[PDB]
Amino acid sequence: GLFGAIAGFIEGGWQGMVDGWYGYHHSNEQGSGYAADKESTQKAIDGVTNKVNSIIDKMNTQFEAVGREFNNLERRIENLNKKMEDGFLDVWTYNAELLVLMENERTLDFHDSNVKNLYDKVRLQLRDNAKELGNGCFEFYHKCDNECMESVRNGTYDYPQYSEEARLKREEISG
Amino acid sequence: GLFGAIAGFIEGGWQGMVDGWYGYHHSNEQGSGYAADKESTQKAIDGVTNKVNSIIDKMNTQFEAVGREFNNLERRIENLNKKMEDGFLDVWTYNAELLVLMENERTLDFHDSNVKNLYDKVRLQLRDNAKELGNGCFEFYHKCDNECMESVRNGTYDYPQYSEEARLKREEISG
Amino acid sequence: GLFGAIAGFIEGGWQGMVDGWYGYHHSNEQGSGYAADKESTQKAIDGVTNKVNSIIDKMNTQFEAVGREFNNLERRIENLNKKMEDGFLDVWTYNAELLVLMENERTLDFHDSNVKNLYDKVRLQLRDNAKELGNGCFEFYHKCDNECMESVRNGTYDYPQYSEEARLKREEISG
Amino acid sequence: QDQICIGYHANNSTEQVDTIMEKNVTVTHAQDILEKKHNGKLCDLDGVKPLILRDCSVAGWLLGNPMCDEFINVPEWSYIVEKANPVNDLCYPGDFNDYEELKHLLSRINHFEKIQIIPKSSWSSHEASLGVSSACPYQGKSSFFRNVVWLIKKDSTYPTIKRSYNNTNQEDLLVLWGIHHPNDAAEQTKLYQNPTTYISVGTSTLNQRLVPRIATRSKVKGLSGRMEFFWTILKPNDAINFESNGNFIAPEYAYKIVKKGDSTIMKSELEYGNCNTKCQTPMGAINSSMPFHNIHPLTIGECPKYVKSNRLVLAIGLRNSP
Amino acid sequence: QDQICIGYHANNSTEQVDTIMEKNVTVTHAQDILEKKHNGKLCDLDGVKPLILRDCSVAGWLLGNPMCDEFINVPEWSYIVEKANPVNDLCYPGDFNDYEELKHLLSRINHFEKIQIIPKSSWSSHEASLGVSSACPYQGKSSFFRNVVWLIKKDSTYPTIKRSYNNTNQEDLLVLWGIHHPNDAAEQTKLYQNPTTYISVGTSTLNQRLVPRIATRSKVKGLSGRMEFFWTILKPNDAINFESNGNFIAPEYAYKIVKKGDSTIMKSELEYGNCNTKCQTPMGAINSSMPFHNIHPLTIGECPKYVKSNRLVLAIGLRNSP
Amino acid sequence: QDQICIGYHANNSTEQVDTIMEKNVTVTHAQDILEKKHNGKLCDLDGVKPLILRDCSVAGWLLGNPMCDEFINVPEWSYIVEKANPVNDLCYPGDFNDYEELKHLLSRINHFEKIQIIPKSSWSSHEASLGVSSACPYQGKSSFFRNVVWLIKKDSTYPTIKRSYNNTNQEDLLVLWGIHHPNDAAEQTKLYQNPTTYISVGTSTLNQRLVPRIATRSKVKGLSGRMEFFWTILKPNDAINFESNGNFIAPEYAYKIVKKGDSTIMKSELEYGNCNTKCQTPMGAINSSMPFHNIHPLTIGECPKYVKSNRLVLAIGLRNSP
Ligand SMILES: *[C@@H]1O[C@H](CO)[C@@H](O[C@@H]2O[C@H](CO)[C@@H](O)[C@H](O)[C@H]2NC(C)=O)[C@H](O)[C@H]1NC(C)=O
Ligand SMILES: *[C@@H]1O[C@H](CO)[C@@H](O[C@@H]2O[C@H](CO)[C@@H](O)[C@H](O)[C@H]2NC(C)=O)[C@H](O)[C@H]1NC(C)=O
Ligand SMILES: *[C@@H]1O[C@H](CO)[C@@H](O[C@@H]2O[C@H](CO)[C@@H](O)[C@H](O)[C@H]2NC(C)=O)[C@H](O)[C@H]1NC(C)=O
Ligand SMILES: CC(=O)N[C@H]1[C@H]([C@H](O)[C@H](O)CO)O[C@@](O)(C(=O)O)C[C@@H]1O
Ligand SMILES: CC(=O)N[C@H]1[C@H]([C@H](O)[C@H](O)CO)O[C@@](O)(C(=O)O)C[C@@H]1O
Ligand SMILES: *[C@@H]1O[C@H](CO)[C@@H](O)[C@H](O)[C@H]1NC(C)=O
Ligand SMILES: *[C@@H]1O[C@H](CO)[C@@H](O)[C@H](O)[C@H]1NC(C)=O
Ligand SMILES: *[C@@H]1O[C@H](CO)[C@@H](O)[C@H](O)[C@H]1NC(C)=O
Repeated sequence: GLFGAIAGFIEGGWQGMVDGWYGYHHSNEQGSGYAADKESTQKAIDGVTNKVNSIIDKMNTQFEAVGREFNNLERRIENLNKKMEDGFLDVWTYNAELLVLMENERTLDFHDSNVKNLYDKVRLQLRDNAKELGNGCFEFYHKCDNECMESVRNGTYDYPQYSEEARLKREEISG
Repeated sequence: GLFGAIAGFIEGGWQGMVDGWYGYHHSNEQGSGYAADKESTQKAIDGVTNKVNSIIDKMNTQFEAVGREFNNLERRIENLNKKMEDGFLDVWTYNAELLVLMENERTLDFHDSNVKNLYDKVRLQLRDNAKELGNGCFEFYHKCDNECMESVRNGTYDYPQYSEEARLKREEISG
Repeated sequence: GLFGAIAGFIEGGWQGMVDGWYGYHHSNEQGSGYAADKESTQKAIDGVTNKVNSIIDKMNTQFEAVGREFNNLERRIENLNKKMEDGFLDVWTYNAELLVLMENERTLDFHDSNVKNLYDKVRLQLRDNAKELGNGCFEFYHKCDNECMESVRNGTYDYPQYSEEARLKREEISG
Repeated sequence: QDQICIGYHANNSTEQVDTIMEKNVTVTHAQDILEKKHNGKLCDLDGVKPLILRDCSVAGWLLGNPMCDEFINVPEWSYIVEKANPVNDLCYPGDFNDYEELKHLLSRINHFEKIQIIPKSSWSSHEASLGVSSACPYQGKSSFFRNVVWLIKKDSTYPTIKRSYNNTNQEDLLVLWGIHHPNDAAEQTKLYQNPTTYISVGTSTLNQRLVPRIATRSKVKGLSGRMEFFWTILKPNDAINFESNGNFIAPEYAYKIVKKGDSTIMKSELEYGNCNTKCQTPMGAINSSMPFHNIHPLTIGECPKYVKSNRLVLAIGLRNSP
Repeated sequence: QDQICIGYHANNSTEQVDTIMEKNVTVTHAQDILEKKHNGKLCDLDGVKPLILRDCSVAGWLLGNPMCDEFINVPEWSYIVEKANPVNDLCYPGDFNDYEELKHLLSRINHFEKIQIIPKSSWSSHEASLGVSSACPYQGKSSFFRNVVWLIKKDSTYPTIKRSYNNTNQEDLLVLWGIHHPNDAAEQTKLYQNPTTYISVGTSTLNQRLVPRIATRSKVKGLSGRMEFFWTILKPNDAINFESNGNFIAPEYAYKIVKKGDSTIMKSELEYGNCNTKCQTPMGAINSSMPFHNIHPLTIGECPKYVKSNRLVLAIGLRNSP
Repeated sequence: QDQICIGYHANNSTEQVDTIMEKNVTVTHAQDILEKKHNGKLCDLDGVKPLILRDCSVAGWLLGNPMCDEFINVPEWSYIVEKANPVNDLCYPGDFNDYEELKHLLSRINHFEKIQIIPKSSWSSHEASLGVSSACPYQGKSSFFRNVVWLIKKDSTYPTIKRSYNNTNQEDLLVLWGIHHPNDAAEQTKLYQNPTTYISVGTSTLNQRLVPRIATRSKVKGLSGRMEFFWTILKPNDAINFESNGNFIAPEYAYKIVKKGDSTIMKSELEYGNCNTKCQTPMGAINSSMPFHNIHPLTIGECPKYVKSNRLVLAIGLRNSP
């Protein structure tokens, strides 16, 4: 959308992932699978739930009673009340509708932003120890066991621990 | 603006381009010229048109008749009517004005984002096979004929196919 | 947040900087220091000040007098007025609260975007004359005295003037 | 070679959502912000039962319209439910003065108590027993409003009535009375003796003089005569003074009243459902958490904002294009 | 060396747009959301013409003010146009009872048809041809309202009038009548004979008794006397019963009425323009597609939301930097 | 080694700010959009003083309630301030006809001038100085309203009064008068000879005839009698005609009025504070720059929008994360 990620360089989402919104898909010798990024998923959830609850709680509701209390020789006042009621319905209808449109758009753009920021998190973690396939996937220039990938997800990935091996396979294949 | 493209690293728009909103300008041995990115332009048109048409169509309009039906011994009730009418005028005026402002900002930023994602698509396609001049233009380290640029737009640009030649001209220009 | 800068790749803001909102922190042979990027800072200030002035000035205020002018055999009309008053109060309260929320988000995201545009400005000036530490910081491949750095700030930085120095200075490091 | 990929959730959701720039965007999760559900019942408002009049108008209920349900001790209510057109209004046709303001006043009452103020047996100089009509039958026999007395001439005279009641109660009380407007001088003479007649009523606040109006009229429920009713709120320790030479519809019962709040009269065919809410609608009660609803305009209580839309769906999840 | 460049549209457009953070941003394309255009005419509402009284008030038109233009009856209208201060209201000075409520009632009418209910030729015991005044001139000669009859004593008696009209029509009808208030008792006797006089009017709903009020007054159009008018809606199969001792301004013509909707009275100096709209303004009609307008507050129909601004411009294109 | 880093401002700010998705967000700088400040004073509205009646109702002030103000001469005012329950209303118990509409009319006045229209010395055939009561005490002595005259029979006759006043002034004037409603025929006779009495008031517009209502009533300030007041606006070159055989409370003083605007009556216990504003509140004035306020609903002037919130804080700076 706005950040070009969700329906952009990442063409499609993962039915496979179930435990969260944004996440990782790994494939090594132990096998393949999905794992959701805890932090970003919870932050996105908290922000969205807070949005909905903000849209709900800011409404001031006080007691009102309505209301057809005028006789057939009081129809001008009845019309005045009609103009008031109809005016308020028009206001609340227009504002509710537009609120929903605008805020829905911002929500989708929010998801886009979240995913892009995730891709940049991993990207910034590995750098040249892996190749950017441009599909949203990273091709490791080295061996990465489950602890290593779980350390990519953790944000704890050790780059020096693999800098040289990746260096070797990079100067082997990246040219 | 928000994405730093339209009135940012790209100083100005192109009178020359006519076929669309966002697009490309190429110059090779075959010559120079413009070609507008059809798809993203149409996406933008549908989106902005849908925005405006939504701002218009979500308006609820019902029949009202107004309205000076009170005599000089019912001036308190006329004042109640006045407070109502003026109140609605104030609400609608403030909301309309601010809506136009906010959605205008959003629109300009939408254009910004579209152009930027276009630029990033190309950037991620060329990588080090070209230099980022920072003006929004890419200088090829190799020859790119019409068919090749035609492949830059397609999103099918073959980077390995030119990597060696580009490398050559890069370390050649590199002193 | 939205642009992944402020609470993203830049882990923290600078107490040291005082001259503005966005800026630079340098450390070379001559020593360290902060310097705020005036242009973009001014743009941000004008934009936010304009935002607030829009929220204030678009408000239409006219004379109204209120208002308890009905006797105890006019309590239906009194209730009509009560419903009018309370209705307008609810409208204004909800709209003001939500306006403040939405625009607060937009402001923070605006600062985020500004910072990102600055980092990318520098990125576009140096390119391979420095390494992107992913910290929001650049590790220079050459000698950069104060006068060198102001041209990064001025935007007048000559990349060729050091292109060769960096070259030699780079693969010496490329062990 | 080994690989890590960033991507996002997807599902079977067919849930759509609209956006300022895009329509029918299928999405992961969504929440409707518009309330559309009611319980289809009339309920208490905050633990205070409503006053439910069945086939009676407020007038018919206050006055003792014999065709209306027998009177119930109901000391307290939050709102009044009338049907759109109650069958039993005024058994004897006529009018009720400042009726709507009285209905509004009575819409919400903190204490209400029917009280005998002037016994029917104490009109020794007048006929208090013939004031009866076939349009107002009680137990199959012709009768009249039960809280009010239609006085007739005794033997062949109508002596000037001077009567007063002092509100010795500690609460305000609503007092009701009436005039008869006959059709002709013959009927006038026949019912009262006196041809030119009046009813004056006095209070620390009220200073009234009612004169009946003889006029030829159409028959309503077979009658061309009319009954016109009036009311006041008598302050504690204040007195009310009636004087009449004829056409007096005198009070018998009045009502202790305490008012601390206001509501309105709700028009509904529904019936009570042993229930509590903060928002009542003529179609049913609402358990109200949502900020908007589209049920009905004519509500009483702390309700969501009434809005004209069939759906307000907020996207919470993300785009889902399988 | 060879080059690829990303860029965007630009043109000669001078259209500006404001933004929450930026003002006077020149732009590629824009669309104004604020409607500012009218046709300067009075038009139909949904193909239904308005009732346009040029120099008569609603009263002067209903009663037959001889100074009002006698024009072709209009059986149907959607709204009424009056001028701010119509030259011809009540030719004979006086008042109109519940007048604004009647104007509101007549603001939108589905069927209207003038009907003779009591022929002038049937007042054989009274003068129905001397009830004439210089304040109500017709063709330079003294006259009176045309749908209503000023009855005077014939020779030296005013016998008690008893009259009834049964609405045998299938539609409600608006009935109008009046009282005369003379300046002194001498005039009272001179015109009627009886000194103490009344007018009783009876309906299934109405129970009226009017007494003239003698009071010394200032001259209006050379006269100190006053005419006071009254009206009702007579249901089908109901009758109206007049009885009068004198001072009766009797009906001659009444009006068949069908009401299915409501509008209001519009004040405008404009003219009909053989034209249709869904939104009428005193300054002209609006072709309403935009959600906002700034023409005039006092509108009738399905109109845009009235707003106090000169411009609501939406950006559709993009920044246009020269 | 050499380094460049891009970053952003931070400080000691504790200011929090809320966001649609995040709460309690500490920030660099912020601006409150909600106004909360008043001066606790009553002030002029645009350089026009308010009319501050201290312990008088509007009635007590217009009529000359002797316990009220030695006539607070204010030729010009923007609004009227009354207390919640003014001690001095009508000294003699009774009512004021169309009172609320009169207060609304008088709420804002461009020119106001008390003027003598009928001198007390011109009641040669009636006693114009005994119309005095203990319910209207001045200095321990019985008295009456100062601008209005209680006419009582002289010796033992009340000849028919005929009086007229022609507004030769160039401004409209408010004229006030009244009826006395006694308790009995004895009181009636004692005060006025004639038992059956009237008061007719005539204008080019007004046509009034009042008849006292003798009736037994409760005591108010020890009295069962009642005073009922009436008023009009007499146009320039129009005349007003009173005729009465008794019970007449006659005008002596009337008021030149020029009206160019309207406001309302404000209820406040406060006092003037020699001050100017564009927004007055019963609690104090507002120096108004903010678009919203939470001071008070009952305001007069060009005020911010009243809102039910304790703070409207806009983020201007950026996140300040400690
Ligand atoms: C109504 O009756 C009550 C009780 O009889 C009256 O209250 C008394 O008034 C007398 C004067 O008449 C006082 O002296 C007493 O102190 C009052 N008694 C109490 C305990 O309240 C009241 O005055 C009567 N009201 C009217 C209008 O007659
Ligand atoms: C007006 O005249 C009509 C026509 O006769 C009256 O209606 C009829 O009343 C008789 C009984 O007297 C019935 O037999 C007819 O069936 C009635 N016709 C209809 C259609 O109602 C009517 O009563 C008269 N109205 C008044 C008030 O006098
Ligand atoms: C009030 O007094 C004035 C002055 O006498 C009257 O106005 C004059 O009336 C006569 C006859 O109509 C004219 O000749 C004068 O030219 C009038 N002068 C003005 C300024 O109008 C006026 O008519 C009196 N008011 C009433 C009710 O008659
Ligand atoms: C007090 C009195 O007279 N009641 C009588 C009335 C009235 O005379 C008129 O009907 C009034 O309109 O008429 C009756 O026939 C009736 O309706 O039952 C008999 C009844 O005893
Ligand atoms: C029915 C009638 O008697 N009309 C006459 C009236 C009345 O005497 C007054 O208008 C009543 O107040 O006076 C006239 O001079 C007039 O107005 O032209 C002559 C007219 O013939
Ligand atoms: C959008 O979704 C709604 C809900 O099913 C449907 O009624 C409408 O036809 C859809 N529009 C299109 C073009 O798919
Ligand atoms: C915007 O343009 C209008 C019209 O030319 C002009 O009145 C106004 O001064 C401009 N605003 C600014 C800030 O220049
Ligand atoms: C936000 O801050 C306030 C102090 O101003 C604190 O009292 C409150 O608990 C916080 N709200 C929450 C729970 O987010």
